[PDB]
Amino acid sequence: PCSFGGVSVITPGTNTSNQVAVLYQDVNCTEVNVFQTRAGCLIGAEHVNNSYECDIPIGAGICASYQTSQSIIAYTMSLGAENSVAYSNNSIAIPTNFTISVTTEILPVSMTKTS
Amino acid sequence: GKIQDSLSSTASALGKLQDVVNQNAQALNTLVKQLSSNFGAISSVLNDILSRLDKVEAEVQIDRLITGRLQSLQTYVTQQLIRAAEIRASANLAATKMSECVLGQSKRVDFCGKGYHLMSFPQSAPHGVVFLHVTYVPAQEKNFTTAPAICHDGKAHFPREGVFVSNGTHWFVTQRNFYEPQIITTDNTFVSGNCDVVIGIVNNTVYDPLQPELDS
Amino acid sequence: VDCTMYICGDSTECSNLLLQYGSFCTQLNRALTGIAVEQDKNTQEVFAQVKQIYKTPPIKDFGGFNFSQILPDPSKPSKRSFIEDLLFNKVTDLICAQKFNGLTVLPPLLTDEMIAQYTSALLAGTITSGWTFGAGAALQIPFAMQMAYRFNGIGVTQNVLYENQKLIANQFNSAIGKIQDSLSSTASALGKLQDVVNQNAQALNTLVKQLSSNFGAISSVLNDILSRLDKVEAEVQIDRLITGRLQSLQTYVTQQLIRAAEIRASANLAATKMSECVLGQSKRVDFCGKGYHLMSFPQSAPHGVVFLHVTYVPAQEKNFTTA
Amino acid sequence: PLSETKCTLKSFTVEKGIYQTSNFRVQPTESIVRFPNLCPFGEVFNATRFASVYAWNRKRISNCVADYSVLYNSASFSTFKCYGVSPTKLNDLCF
Ligand SMILES: *[C@@H]1O[C@H](CO)[C@@H](O)[C@H](O)[C@H]1NC(C)=O
Ligand SMILES: *[C@@H]1O[C@H](CO)[C@@H](O)[C@H](O)[C@H]1NC(C)=O
Ligand SMILES: *[C@@H]1O[C@H](CO)[C@@H](O)[C@H](O)[C@H]1NC(C)=O
Ligand SMILES: *[C@@H]1O[C@H](CO)[C@@H](O)[C@H](O)[C@H]1NC(C)=O
Ligand SMILES: *[C@@H]1O[C@H](CO)[C@@H](O)[C@H](O)[C@H]1NC(C)=O
Ligand SMILES: *[C@@H]1O[C@H](CO)[C@@H](O)[C@H](O)[C@H]1NC(C)=O
Ligand SMILES: *[C@@H]1O[C@H](CO)[C@@H](O)[C@H](O)[C@H]1NC(C)=O
Ligand SMILES: *[C@@H]1O[C@H](CO)[C@@H](O)[C@H](O)[C@H]1NC(C)=O
Ligand SMILES: *[C@@H]1O[C@H](CO)[C@@H](O)[C@H](O)[C@H]1NC(C)=O
Repeated sequence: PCSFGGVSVITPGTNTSNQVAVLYQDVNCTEVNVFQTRAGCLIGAEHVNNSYECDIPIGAGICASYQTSQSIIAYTMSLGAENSVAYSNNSIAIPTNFTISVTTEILPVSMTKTS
Repeated sequence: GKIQDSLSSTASALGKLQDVVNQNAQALNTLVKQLSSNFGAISSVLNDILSRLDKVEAEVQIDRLITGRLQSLQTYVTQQLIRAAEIRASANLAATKMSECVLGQSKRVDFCGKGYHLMSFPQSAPHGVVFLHVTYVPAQEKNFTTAPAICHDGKAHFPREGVFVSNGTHWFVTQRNFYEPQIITTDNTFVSGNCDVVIGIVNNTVYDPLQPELDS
Repeated sequence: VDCTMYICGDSTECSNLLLQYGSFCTQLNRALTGIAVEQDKNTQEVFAQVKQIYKTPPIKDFGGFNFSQILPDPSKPSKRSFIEDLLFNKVTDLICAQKFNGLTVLPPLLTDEMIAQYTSALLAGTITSGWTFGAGAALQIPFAMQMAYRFNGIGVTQNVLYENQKLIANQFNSAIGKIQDSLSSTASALGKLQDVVNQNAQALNTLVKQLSSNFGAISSVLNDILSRLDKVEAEVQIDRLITGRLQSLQTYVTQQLIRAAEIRASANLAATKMSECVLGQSKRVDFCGKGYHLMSFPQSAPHGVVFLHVTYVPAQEKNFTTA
Repeated sequence: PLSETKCTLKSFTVEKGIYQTSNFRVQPTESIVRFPNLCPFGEVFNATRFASVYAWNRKRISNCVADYSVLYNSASFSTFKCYGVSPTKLNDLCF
């Protein structure tokens, strides 16, 4: 069979750039600046060791973002920022100050009725 | 005030709503375009098949129109049913939040959004609802030595509510979600067991409200 | 699924006919993508509710509560708690066969190793920071002083734990042990997951086998039919293939939509538990599982999640006249 | 491969995020026809004596090559039709 999967055009908004990085899904970078991924053959995005927040989800952890001149990059998504709680047998941390935050939450209720 | 700035420039936060309105008009569009498709018949105009041919042939063709269009409905319809239930579950969730969050105070965690929940203010939106969740988020923390228990005379003292803490010297019992130290007296602490069993009990002296009240 | 390539296998003759059904081919991709998108939204909602990745401290003193079972295994190349390996062995060619005809399996956005970092974080904060990490910045608290609260949650005064700690330690640990064999010695516990994976691979097999059906057409092979049957007449034949196959997709697609809508419901149930049960302490009776609930430990499993609910069940009764 | 995304999006402004546009399949460089006498059509079709239909003659034929050209070039034949497979195409697909 053919490589298939599908072509995928990774782009920052057309407003930002007209540059795109093409992802060939689930293929070998032969039959096509090239990089081989877990999700397939990616073209036109420079691999970046610096792991950042997942921005444009691609596959298998590969997440692309536009910033650095500039070029679309591809990098292993860092899940979260890292922390290690400083923990002891009697160590406790009790908040002395707080905030009151208003977080919008949005839900559908009904949809357009038709006949 | 931050909310109104967000909405002022945010098209995305309504993505949930904007998607629902889209997906309907989408399938509505596609439903319409299916009126222009041949479906194998010689044309997608109903009458133009007729006036071209003598009807005993049209009876055959109009099948491939009907068989096509009738299907395209059942596709669209079966979609709506599925999509309806998707809204249906969302509507049930809205009733649950409207009921519990707004009309109550939700002990459930992160059902009303991050932080401990105070109240919610619903706001209507086209084919939807928008809650403003007012939540209580702690902020500034201070590392503090703690103990699960305090010996006094060999009795053990445990806090009624909150925990024994200490900056480094004076043991204070305080409520948990806010730092409000108070000197430790019997009204703060109840007696149980004795000093052997607890793991982590310290020494200290639990002041007595009553003892001074006597002395005169 | 590739609608054009699936229905009409490398043949323009059939491919042109498909254009006369209009947007069926495209709206199927629009349908399946809607599924495929929210799948990585489900896994997103469930596992990552936590802002930061916490990690357990270097040295484990919890007051006797062994966690080496459930905590990430530092010696595995993919760090996954000892238990999670029991799971990934139970759950399980279809590797390229489907991928012949345009049936593709896209990689889940989050690799399993990432899922195991979340369920490490959620489990790292649960242990050290109590429940506060879901409400904001995590607050280190002595684990034994955590469990004093989670008893106050269920109405047992904390003086029970400070006195019974050693006992409660053993009951906990010995309870964790049997969770291994509960999984290790029986393969039906994971049926829920196993059923999901099967039904997916099921319909795919069915969807493939539909390629070999005549559907009233002289031959199931499209290339052979185009090569032998005369273009004038072969048109009508290929219809019965297309009409058959094109229908047979909508059957498969509709199944996936319906089936995903179930998972979509099950995902929220997890995300509800993950938020309320793991991150907080649940007051909802038998929502977290039978008994008064203390805490829950998430554990990843293939295309699923597994919670270890630590619950408080009373035992020995004493008849006593009351007033 | 970028302009196809605008057609799929149906918007001159393609907002951020990944879009599936099209699928690419490698073209076959060339064709392999790998077949492994003469068939007695001059002995069947120019035969001198056909039996009737109560005892019709049957001749199993294999291990030879088809002269399907002059079948169509004969053109002295009243009723000649092929069911399922078309006669002209059957020149090369074989049996
Ligand atoms: C592009 O986006 C920026 C914000 O990032 C906005 O200020 C600008 O007006 C946008 N331009 C267009 C062409 O919409
Ligand atoms: C194809 O992909 C595999 C795995 O990445 C790689 O080992 C191989 O060299 C690639 N090329 C061939 C020969 O298919
Ligand atoms: C980034 O990772 C690649 C992996 O092959 C390595 O070859 C390269 O040297 C690394 N670059 C830096 C600066 O870490
Ligand atoms: C914690 O336990 C260890 C080992 O018993 C001990 O050395 C350390 O001082 C203890 N820390 C506190 C503050 O309880
Ligand atoms: C907490 O921080 C805010 C910042 O404006 C300050 O106004 C407030 O006084 C602080 N807490 C207290 C109890 O003062
Ligand atoms: C407590 O001490 C640790 C030491 O690493 C530090 O990381 C943490 O931020 C401190 N927390 C507070 C509340 O000061
Ligand atoms: C506490 O006070 C007692 C005497 O009442 C003393 O024996 C003990 O060493 C002190 N420290 C501890 C660990 O309780
Ligand atoms: C937990 O159990 C494992 C079983 O091998 C043991 O090796 C480990 O020492 C135990 N840890 C504690 C703290 O009991
Ligand atoms: C209480 O008495 C009843 C009736 O004799 C008996 O069935 C039950 O087991 C007793 N329960 C206890 C706590 O002994």
